[PDB]
Amino acid sequence: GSSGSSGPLPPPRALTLAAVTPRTVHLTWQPSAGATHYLVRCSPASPKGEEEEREVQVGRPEVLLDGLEPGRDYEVSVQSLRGPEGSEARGIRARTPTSGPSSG
Repeated sequence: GSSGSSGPLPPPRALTLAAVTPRTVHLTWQPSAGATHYLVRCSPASPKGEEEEREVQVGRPEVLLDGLEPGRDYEVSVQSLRGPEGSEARGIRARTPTSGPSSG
């Protein structure tokens, strides 16, 4: 629990998947105390791919990556940015099902 003081910058720990879509991925975490924004780094869990990792900044602890592939693992690391320095790196293991015809 949070003793109840404004000083340290605790990173996101309450990382949970709000919804699992084979076309998009939605995530939601707990807000940080002090930070003004969060850095979202979307990187592929597999070494296969040309396009490098994506880096965007969101104002809310909830981010949705539109345009994805079914049955593909992703790596999203969230960080509580306040200004000069941010919080520790805390990401979750993305995952999406497979739509269409299922051949065994």
